[PDB]
Amino acid sequence: VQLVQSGAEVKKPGSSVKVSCKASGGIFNTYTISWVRQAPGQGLEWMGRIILMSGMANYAQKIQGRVTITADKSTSTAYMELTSLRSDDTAVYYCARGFNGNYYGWGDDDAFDIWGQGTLVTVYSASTKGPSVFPLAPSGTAALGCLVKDYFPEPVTVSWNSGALTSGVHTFPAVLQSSGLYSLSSVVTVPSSSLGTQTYICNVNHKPSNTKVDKRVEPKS
Amino acid sequence: QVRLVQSGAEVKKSGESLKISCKGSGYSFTSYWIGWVRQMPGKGLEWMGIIYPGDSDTRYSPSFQGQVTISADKSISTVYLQWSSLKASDTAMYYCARQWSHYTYDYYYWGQGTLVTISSASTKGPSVFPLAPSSGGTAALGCLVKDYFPEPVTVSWNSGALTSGVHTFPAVLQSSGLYSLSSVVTVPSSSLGTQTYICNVNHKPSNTKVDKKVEPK
Amino acid sequence: ITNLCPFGEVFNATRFASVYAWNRKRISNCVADYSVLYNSASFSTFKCYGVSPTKLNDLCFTNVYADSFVIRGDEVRQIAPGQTGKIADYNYKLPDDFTGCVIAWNSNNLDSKVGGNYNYLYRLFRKSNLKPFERDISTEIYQAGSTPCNGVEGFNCYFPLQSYGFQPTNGVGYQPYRVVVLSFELLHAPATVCGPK
Amino acid sequence: SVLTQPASVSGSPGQSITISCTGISSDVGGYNSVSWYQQHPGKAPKLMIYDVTNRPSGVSNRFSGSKSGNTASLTISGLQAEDEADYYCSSYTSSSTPPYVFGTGTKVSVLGQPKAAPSVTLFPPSSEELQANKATLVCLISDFYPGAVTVAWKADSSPVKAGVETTTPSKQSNNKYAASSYLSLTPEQWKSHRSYSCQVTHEGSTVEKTVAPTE
Amino acid sequence: TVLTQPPSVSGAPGQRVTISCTGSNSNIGAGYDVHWYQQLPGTAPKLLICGNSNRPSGVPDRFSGSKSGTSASLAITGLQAEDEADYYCQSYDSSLSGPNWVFGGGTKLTVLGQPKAAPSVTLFPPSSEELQANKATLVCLISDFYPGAVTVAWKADSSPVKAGVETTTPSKQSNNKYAASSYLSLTPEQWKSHRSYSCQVTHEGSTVEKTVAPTE
Ligand SMILES: *[C@@H]1O[C@H](CO)[C@@H](O)[C@H](O)[C@H]1NC(C)=O
Repeated sequence: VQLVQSGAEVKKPGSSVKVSCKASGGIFNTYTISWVRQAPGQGLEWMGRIILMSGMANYAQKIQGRVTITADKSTSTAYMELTSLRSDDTAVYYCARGFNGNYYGWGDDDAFDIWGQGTLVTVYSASTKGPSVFPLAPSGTAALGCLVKDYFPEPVTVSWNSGALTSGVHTFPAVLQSSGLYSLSSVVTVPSSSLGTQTYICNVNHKPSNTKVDKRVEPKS
Repeated sequence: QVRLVQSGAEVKKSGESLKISCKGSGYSFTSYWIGWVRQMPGKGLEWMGIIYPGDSDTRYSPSFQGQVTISADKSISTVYLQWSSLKASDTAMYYCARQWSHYTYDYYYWGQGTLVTISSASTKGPSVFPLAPSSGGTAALGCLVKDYFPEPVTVSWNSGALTSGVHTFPAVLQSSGLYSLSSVVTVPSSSLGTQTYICNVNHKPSNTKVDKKVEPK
Repeated sequence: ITNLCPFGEVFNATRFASVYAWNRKRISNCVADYSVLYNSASFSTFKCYGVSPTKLNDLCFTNVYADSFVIRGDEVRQIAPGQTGKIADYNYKLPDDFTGCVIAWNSNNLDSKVGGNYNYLYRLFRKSNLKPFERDISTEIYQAGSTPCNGVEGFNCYFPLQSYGFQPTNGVGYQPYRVVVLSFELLHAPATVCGPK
Repeated sequence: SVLTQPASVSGSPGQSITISCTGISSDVGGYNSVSWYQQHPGKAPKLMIYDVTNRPSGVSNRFSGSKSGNTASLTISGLQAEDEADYYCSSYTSSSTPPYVFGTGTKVSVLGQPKAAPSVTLFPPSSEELQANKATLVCLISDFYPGAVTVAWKADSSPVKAGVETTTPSKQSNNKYAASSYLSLTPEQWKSHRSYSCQVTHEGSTVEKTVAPTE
Repeated sequence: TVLTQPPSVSGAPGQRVTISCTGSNSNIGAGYDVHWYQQLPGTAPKLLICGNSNRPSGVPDRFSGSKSGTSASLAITGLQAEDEADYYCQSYDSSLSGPNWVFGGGTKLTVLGQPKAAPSVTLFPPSSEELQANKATLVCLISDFYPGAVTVAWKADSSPVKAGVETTTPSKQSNNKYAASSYLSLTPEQWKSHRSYSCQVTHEGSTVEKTVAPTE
């Protein structure tokens, strides 16, 4: 028993996407189809179920009015149409059939036994935004750094003193905010005695937005 | 397939304990009532009572309430019938039986039956009494062979010289546990005051021999 | 037989029974179109035992038994073999070897009213669990304590029936569901209920 | 409460007989059922009619059931030799104590030869027996076909019940049947009454012999 | 609605770990069956346990499930490399006006291929520059830890704050240990109105809390 889903989709925001899922084997033990979505590096979210024999569909509160689930009893295919797309709609969309080893048919205790391979839907905005850059001042050795805030898309590159400073530099992998923008931090460990005699500039480049910032990180007074 | 297998035939004496059994196969033993039915010799069917073995819940017929115990054993799929002190009147064939379905209540499934024979009396030789004739034609005279145990008896007439017209009836098993029996012979009426009629009763188990002469009234 | 099985009489009854006093409708000598049931977009639950919803229209039975009543949503799971809970224990018990289908649908819009609908009852207390298909309608005061009740309600002396109080704003597990259990009987006898040949 | 059937019925191969069954109560509040069973000698009863009219597979046609108010009825159409058995009426009422009741029973005879009326011989207690402080009235019944009789006793005119031992019929060598019935009394009971009476019923026909203490 | 799983669980080859699933009286507590799912790195979820404790064919003997009260639990004995995955518990929920199927947050299970490394934490308060731009971010930087699973809790004075927090999934450094970072967004007026703010980092049952204050 196979569940075969339609190919990956790249859509723009406010768009519509209709993903497919065909069964292969028989209805002889396939009664419900559920859709479950997973945003990259996230958990699973049940989206909806359709009862294959009757076409009655039940949707998650989260997507009520943005989703419809249909089925075609002849081709054993179920469909999932997601309207008015958003950035955080980017996810892998799985179809799955209900199962329970106690009864034949459908019930509340149905586990998803067979899964589709998955359909990744990417909601792509070709937009750009340049970073705001802020100094993370230090209080042996001292940590100081740059905060690179609210840029899109990836990547930004960071260097210290035009690349003259390599020792003890840690540029952290960026965070994807729920606003769809990225934020990044780069920290360097330097001698305390060099503070207020060595100037520390961090060089942020963001090619996508044609922005360069050279940010002077000085000890607070 | 549903089957009820009962324990073998029991032969007991008055006062003894008895536990007969009924083991069920082929179905969910704990999901159905089991019924016991009694059939005394030559008599009809009596519903004794039911047990639900998954629970040991029992309903007794008012008749059998307090004279028998019905019990269960989930684990071996067996249902029992229990006496403390058997009467002779407990002599019967016993059936366990089950409904057809959860919805059809008629006893469709039956055991094979277990025969329970309660013997009451010890070896006793019979008493013998003349059955005198009344008054061409025939007269009927005979011998009453009363109160003996066990079977059989041998009746002959005139030491076996007389056989035609002889009818020795099969013996009644009395409630007292003892046997009684009759033997009549049909003879001409022109013989009553001539031919002597003697019946020779022989009870081999007791080792008793009685000769009783049957004289006109 | 051209006779069509009177499923309408059961599923579309308008009045439905409390669980404790569940109705039974014998179904005999007709052709059953189970298609009418499994095609309906009403049934949130359709659990079949020893039988398959697909297989239904190709199957023959001696008789069919339709038991119907109303319960809470959370209790739908209890209308099944080998279950426990106030309903399976005290109200409606299926046997381990049950053959049939359990069909349930949400009836909030029918069986709920603002302020709560207190008509539908269930048995909260019993001295022992029901045997399968047993139906207890008695209202003997239940002795919870050590004092005899003598048919008087009071402390440790409870009326055995409780109201559901279905109100439309409840969560589903506390919304009313109508349930029909179809029992499929199979005796060594000619069948009277078959699917479309 | 108690279901009454006729003690026996009979017919010859090809004929139709009808066993009646009387005294069936019911409750609409619970489940009910009226069943017929057939029992061959030494064997468990077989269900012949369930749910008043319905018939199992493997059970021949010919057999049919019906009910009128409180009276159920079984009809064996086109009698065959294998039909010779005892037949029992049965009722279930879920809310009765007892729930299950079996009828009084009916012996069906399928006549393999012509019907033969019984000859009855009645013997008073011998004076020799009355000396031993006992009394037995012997009622011997022979040469009847088919092998089904009821024997009822009468003192003066009203029936006796206690001290009545009766054999079941047994086939003679000529293929007719013989039975006996004994009535135990005290010599006190015997001498006091006007007369005792042995009454034999065979095939709806009655034979009554009477013996008197004073002779 | 959500079921409550631990975010991270770890074990060495051959050991036994458990993953807990906590719900309410609308799900597990109501008596609804709990199902477990196993998701290996770049693959679809697999049914691991159905109906509390029953295993589908082709699922090793060493997996077992149990349910009790409002809680479920998955047990993996003698775990091996193949067991490193995300584990989801799942049941039904009857709280809302409609049917609701509900998953846990997931549990990352690390098969320990390397000795544990405790995290280094650096906390930066908002810069003056940012405060002048009428914004405020606290920066928490976490590095050199193994296994690569950490959880971060922000606090204002004593009180936890859940709003305006963004945290990275940890990622391997070149040294094979992991780095992660967490940001707390405030208004300058929020920042100013507490005595201090804390970044609290939990890793394998141990905790580092660094604290910054406006008035220093
Ligand atoms: C109940 O009524 C609905 C709508 O009128 C109909 O579709 C259905 O067939 C009826 N119920 C049955 C099973 O007859």
